[PDB]
Amino acid sequence: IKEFTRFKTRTEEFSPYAWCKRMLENDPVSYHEGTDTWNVFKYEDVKRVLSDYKHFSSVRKSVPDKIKITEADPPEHRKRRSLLAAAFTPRSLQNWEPRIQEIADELIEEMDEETEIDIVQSLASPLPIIVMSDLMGVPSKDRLLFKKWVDILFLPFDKEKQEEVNELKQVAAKEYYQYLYPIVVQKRLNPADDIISDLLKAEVDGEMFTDDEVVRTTMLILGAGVETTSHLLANSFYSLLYDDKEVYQELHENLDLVPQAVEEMLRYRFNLIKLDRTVKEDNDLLGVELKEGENVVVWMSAANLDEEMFEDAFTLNIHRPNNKKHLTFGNGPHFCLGAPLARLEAKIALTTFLKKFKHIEAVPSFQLEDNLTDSATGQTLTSLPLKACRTL
Ligand code: HEM
Repeated sequence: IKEFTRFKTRTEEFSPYAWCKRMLENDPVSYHEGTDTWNVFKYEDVKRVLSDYKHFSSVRKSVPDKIKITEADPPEHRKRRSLLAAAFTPRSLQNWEPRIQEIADELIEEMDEETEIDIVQSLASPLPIIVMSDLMGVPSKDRLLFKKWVDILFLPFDKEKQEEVNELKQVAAKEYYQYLYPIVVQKRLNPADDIISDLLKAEVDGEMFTDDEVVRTTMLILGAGVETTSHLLANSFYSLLYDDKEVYQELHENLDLVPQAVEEMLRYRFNLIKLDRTVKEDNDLLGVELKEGENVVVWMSAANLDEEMFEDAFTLNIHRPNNKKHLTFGNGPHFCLGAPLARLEAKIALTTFLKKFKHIEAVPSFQLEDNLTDSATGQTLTSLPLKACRTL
């Protein structure tokens, strides 16, 4: 990432609109000598690379093998995805809503009007983690223990840390495994409505998981869904405090708008997300002769800001007809399997908050350049304080 983007400040990277703008207009398909990648930005072209597995492929450049789902095209992808999709059935999802609600209620009841609330510390970070501990079937008594390891492994470093992180991660990995494996063993014998039990009962094309593979699969799932869901929640409150005064009140008066607002956040405020493909059959299609083996990186963050697809692309507009056509969850066969959940967590989180709080206020003293740390998405809020106002 760093070797191509090169932002002078953390604030530039948290809000990279100008950079996306100028790439979309002045360099929509740029080669980069220093990393040996092509770089695609336009919406129609990004969508073509993500979906056309035949010309652009997910095979490229420990994790079970039968579940390296990202790293396979049709037709062997179908096997890997069906295997994992056993834990993400519409039945489970239906059951998850009330359990996601209770957790949201607990966290929001714990916030008080009188003080400044830190949204990252008190909602954006713990909700995805507490949620995933629940849907996994970790006992509530061990929830805080789970959170300790999930933090370290999966939440964007701490603020000040270095390469002794790699050692801290290695330990958390070892302790997580020690902790979870016996729960997997016990759910093999005595199953319940949770991801672990469903992964154990999964059979697809004569493949079943070992207990060890189930454990490593939960790490995959946490690794896919915690940083990302945390980031969406954080940036959703960021946007409500700084991008448009009125949007909060608007949602407060019409709670049926929350899902649209989530979609507009995925479009406009899920910044720097990108994906990788390798070329497997030569083509123009983009308007440059690409050869097999070259690395195409796509920048969905930018695609989501292409004026061709989105009217007033650089403006937070929750009423824009086609917000939901954003590429933040991908497109084509690899479309985020966790989208239903992620959309669900965000709707519940926001809705529950809006029901308790009529107004929110940004703290004048808040310096955005402090309070940002490096991550897989670019930068990410380590803190976000607000003042809020009870009832209606
Ligand atoms: C805001 C939240 C999230 C975003 C923006 C997001 C985004 C994405 C994107 C862009 C991909 C496509 C990867 C590719 O094409 O190479 C993807 C794949 C995936 N995501 Fe997510 N994700 C989110 C949350 C989750 C959650 C919560 C889970 C699981 C609980 C999850 C599980 C997955 C899985 C398994 C895949 C791979 C599916 C496949 O290759 O067939 N994600 N995600």
